[PDB]
Amino acid sequence: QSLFSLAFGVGTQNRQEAWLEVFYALPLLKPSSEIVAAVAPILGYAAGNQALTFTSQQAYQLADALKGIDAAQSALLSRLAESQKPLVATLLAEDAAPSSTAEAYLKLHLLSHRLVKPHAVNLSGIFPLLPNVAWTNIGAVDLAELAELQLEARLKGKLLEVFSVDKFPKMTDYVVPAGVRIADTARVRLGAYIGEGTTVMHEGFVNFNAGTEGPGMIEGRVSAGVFVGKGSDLGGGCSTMGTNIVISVGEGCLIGANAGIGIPLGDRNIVEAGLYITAGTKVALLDEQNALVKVVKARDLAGQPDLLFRRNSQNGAVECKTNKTAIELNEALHA
Amino acid sequence: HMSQSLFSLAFGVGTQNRQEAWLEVFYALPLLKPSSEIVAAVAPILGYAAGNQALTFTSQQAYQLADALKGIDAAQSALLSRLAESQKPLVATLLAEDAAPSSTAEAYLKLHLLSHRLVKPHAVNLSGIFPLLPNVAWTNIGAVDLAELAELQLEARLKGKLLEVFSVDKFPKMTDYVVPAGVRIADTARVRLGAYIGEGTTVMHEGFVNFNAGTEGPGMIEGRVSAGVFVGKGSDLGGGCSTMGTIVISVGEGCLIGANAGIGIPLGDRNIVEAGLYITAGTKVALLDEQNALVKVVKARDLAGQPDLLFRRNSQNGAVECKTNKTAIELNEALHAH
Amino acid sequence: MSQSLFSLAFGVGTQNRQEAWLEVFYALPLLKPSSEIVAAVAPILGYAAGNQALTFTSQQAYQLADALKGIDAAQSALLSRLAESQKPLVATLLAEDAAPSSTAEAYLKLHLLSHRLVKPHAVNLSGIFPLLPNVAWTNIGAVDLAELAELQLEARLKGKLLEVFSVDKFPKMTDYVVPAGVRIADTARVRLGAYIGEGTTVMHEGFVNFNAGTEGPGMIEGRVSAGVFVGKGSDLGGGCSTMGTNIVISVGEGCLIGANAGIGIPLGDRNIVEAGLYITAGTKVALLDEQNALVKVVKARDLAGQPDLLFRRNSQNGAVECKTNKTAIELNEALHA
Ligand SMILES: CC(C)(COP(=O)(O)OP(=O)(O)OC[C@H]1O[C@@H](n2cnc3c(N)ncnc32)[C@H](O)[C@@H]1OP(=O)(O)O)[C@@H](O)C(=O)NCCC(=O)NCCS
Ligand SMILES: CC(C)(COP(=O)(O)OP(=O)(O)OC[C@H]1O[C@@H](n2cnc3c(N)ncnc32)[C@H](O)[C@@H]1OP(=O)(O)O)[C@@H](O)C(=O)NCCC(=O)NCCS
Ligand SMILES: CC(C)(COP(=O)(O)OP(=O)(O)OC[C@H]1O[C@@H](n2cnc3c(N)ncnc32)[C@H](O)[C@@H]1OP(=O)(O)O)[C@@H](O)C(=O)NCCC(=O)NCCS
Repeated sequence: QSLFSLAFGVGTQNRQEAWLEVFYALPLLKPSSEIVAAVAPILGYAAGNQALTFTSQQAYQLADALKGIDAAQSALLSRLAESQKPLVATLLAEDAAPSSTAEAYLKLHLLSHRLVKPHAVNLSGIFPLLPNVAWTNIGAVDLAELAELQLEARLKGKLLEVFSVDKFPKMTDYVVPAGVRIADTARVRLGAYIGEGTTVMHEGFVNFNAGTEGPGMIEGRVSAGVFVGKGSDLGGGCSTMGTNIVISVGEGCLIGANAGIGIPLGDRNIVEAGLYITAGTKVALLDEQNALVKVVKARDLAGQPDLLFRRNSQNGAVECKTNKTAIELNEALHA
Repeated sequence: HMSQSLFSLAFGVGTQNRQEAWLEVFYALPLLKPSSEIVAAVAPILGYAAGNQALTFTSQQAYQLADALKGIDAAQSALLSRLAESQKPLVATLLAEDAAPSSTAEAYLKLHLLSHRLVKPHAVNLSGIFPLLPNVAWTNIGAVDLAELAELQLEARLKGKLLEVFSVDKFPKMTDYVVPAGVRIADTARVRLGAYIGEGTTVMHEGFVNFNAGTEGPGMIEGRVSAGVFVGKGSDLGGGCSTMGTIVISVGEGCLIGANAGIGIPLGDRNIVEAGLYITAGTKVALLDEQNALVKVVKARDLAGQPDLLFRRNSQNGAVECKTNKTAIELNEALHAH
Repeated sequence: MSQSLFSLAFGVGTQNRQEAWLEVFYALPLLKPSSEIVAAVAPILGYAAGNQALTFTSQQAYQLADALKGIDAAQSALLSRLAESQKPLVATLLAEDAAPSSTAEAYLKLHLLSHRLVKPHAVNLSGIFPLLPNVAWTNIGAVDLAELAELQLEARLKGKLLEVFSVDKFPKMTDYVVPAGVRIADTARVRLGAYIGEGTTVMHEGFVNFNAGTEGPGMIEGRVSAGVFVGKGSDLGGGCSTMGTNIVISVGEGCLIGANAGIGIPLGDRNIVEAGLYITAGTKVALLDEQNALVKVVKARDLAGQPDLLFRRNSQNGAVECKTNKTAIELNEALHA
């Protein structure tokens, strides 16, 4: 049939031939049947979701087969043929729970290349498929081999720098999508979706299966599964709750420095610097005269546009200011 | 008028992309107010007529310049000798005046001046700098143009290596150009070129200092110093505190901004902000005399620049308070005197 | 009378142009090394007594590897590798856990912490700061600050970069050790001397100072200051703060410190601190019984160390409250015991 995706990767394996990591230069969403046909026989692809290793020699064949069908992929395989490191071609018939490390990595590539958006792809059971790895200046290094390599570097007056020890590498070591800034790339995980015109500042962080439509200024934390709409700004040190109700931020929102949200934010919401709006926070909802409409749980204001959340600096009450009348607010609360 | 006495000059080695756009320039020994002797020796070889200039120059010219400066400035001469061997492209940037920058090379020089501490935040004209500072991939092999990156990432992978991309931004990190004396910076990813880190300052891991910002020194920085924010002598910014971006926010001498707190106003000398409190410009504050009685309720904004304030949030009634050691008459004078 | 040592380790390190030690790396540090090891090794090193950082030669390295052949295979193998080294070697033999007296020793004690051979507060780190020189931590390793500018220039001349990722007295831990069963998202944020317990994951916003850390397991996404130890199964939410240092702050077992919150007191077991709340020691808290009636207004300091407390700020009246599943009578007894 029509495949969901395919990509030709170069990766790394440990001493026991386990896959630590795979890099895909040119992943494809819904590749053309012409490409799949030409490639399927050579790789030994029958059906379903497969991570198929292949050889330098098979690389040259595949390069030739795709000459004249897709120039881009052919030139990639031609480079892949000179590779010292092992090769995998992962071909996915369906968008399903991943079954291999190679597939898990491809699906995170699809997100970070912006082929698919957060929540558009199945990442169920990915965690056991992503091995904990030492991310170093020489690449991924298995934790069982690391101490030895660290010693040998020191003997030569050198340093094996270990900049991360984790199941997810940092995105920019695999892709930097167009029209994006990321001040400290240590803080954006492979699998993050950084929309065009987004700038993630130093205090900003974006988990996998999360990100920004773009444009936007991210200076706080976007947790797994959180997606931030168009033109929204997250101030320095702000928090977006993780972990059911998914957290999102709408369009044109402003989340203040050091503040936080545990509810989904509707469009053009503002949260005061320093304010943490928890799902069960009891909020004094105010109409456009700043008169109490009623006290509600923050959870119940989820998705409503044009709210300003603030903590009253004289009586300590968390207040939600609107430009709507009481009868309007009550209507919104019940539909 | 004829050729002047310059604002700055520096000999730099930088990096260009395939279309010869400058990504980046490194100046080892930048000069504030260089002597007329240095300029007179160098100008004819560089072809510097007047004003503010980013003049590319050759290896041969580098030797010529080293010779001309021999016996005028030993340091500069020696640098030019080294520069003459370089593989990378050279630029001499001579600025007659401190004006809005007109080139990437000039932009980079002005950020160096700040980070070498030759000038302080706000003393230098940085207007319109963003469009001169191209977005670049800062990698372990240096600056790399974004259109050239994906290719280079592939080639490293094919050799079993990694092209590490530690930052994608218009500003590189300062310490890849300068580490000024008497300074600690725990995670250097968090101090931009253009930051001024004063002697005896320590920037901890959670600390951050933008361009055109920083510390007099000494001090402990563990929160975020936004662009244009200067922190006096002996002031401490607690872990994860915030200073608001952008009128001008500053911090006086001897302040303590609590962990996870924040300021949207200039804090006068010896102010204290309680851990967890965000003092917003429009925050309504209970100003209290000694004896802790209410003087009026003011906007935090009207307390800007006042010394010896303690800011706190009453833990029993939620009121943001400013405690003072002053009478109602004293406070009246401090807030309203002409 | 020569003793039975607190610690010993063979290190390879880096010196500046004035032969001052910037840094030492210990591959396999020993806690309470056997008398058999100390006896084979001491005459070659010239160890006499006490706490000693003893430099040694490549030839001495071979001798030591030969002496420990058939006593401790691992140490012998290490010494054989050290014999090939281009960098200078030191053997640090510590008779006692005492205030450190050398850069070599200060580094060993932090190694002991990070290998998890000892726990935070179990080791004497008194006066350590003067022993740990401020160093530029680069991609080529430790560099003296007086030599750095020159090396920065030379890299630029070759179109390369001398990356300078930290300028500090403490390097990052993972450049020395990655202990088993641990995840650290951004390793710039865990210092040598951190104790990161098995099953701990330190996310990107997490930070752990020296002489601090986690029993394990747990999720650390906030700041663990020096001298702060966090019990089994406790979660520190994103950007939470743990006050620095005379009450020593600690977090008990099974606690939840919310995102952007903070503690200036020790937290007893199974405590919860609402997201965004900072609880300082002088913070006045409304202590509520299992029926949510006011029992008493107390300073948070006096609730420190009690189990099963939920700290929250009342979103309607601004009062910092502490909720419990105990009666007024049980609570008053705890405040008076
Ligand atoms: C919440 C926020 C948006 C409100 O500011 P605002 O409404 O735009 O501007 P103002 O301060 O003029 O608001 C008007 C009134 O609210 C009052 N006010 C503001 N915050 C208050 C509070 N927490 N409690 C009581 N009154 C408050 C002001 O004093 C003023 O009173 P007035 O009507 O008697 O003049 C702002 O204070 C804030 O927190 N912004 C966050 C920005 C940020 O953190 N990051 C962006 C990138 S740095
Ligand atoms: C704001 C701060 C300075 C107040 O503490 P302080 O003035 O040093 O000393 P205390 O805590 O003893 O204050 C004295 C009184 O005020 C009370 N108090 C303190 N904070 C209060 C609050 N927020 N609401 C009501 N009462 C409070 C104390 O209970 C005590 O009451 P008492 O007069 O009945 O005995 C402090 O709590 C703080 O937040 N410091 C920030 C440090 C930090 O975050 N980082 C530094 C880097 S390690
Ligand atoms: C404080 C906290 C623990 C309370 O949550 P909870 O008790 O488990 O769940 P609930 O929301 O049902 O709380 C129960 C009651 O408290 C109320 N409540 C919660 N916070 C309140 C507040 N600050 N002021 C007043 N009421 C509050 C709820 O409305 C609810 O009221 P009800 O009994 O009238 O229906 C939670 O809000 C919190 O801060 N969690 C921190 C988690 C975090 O930041 N990170 C975890 C790692 S991702």
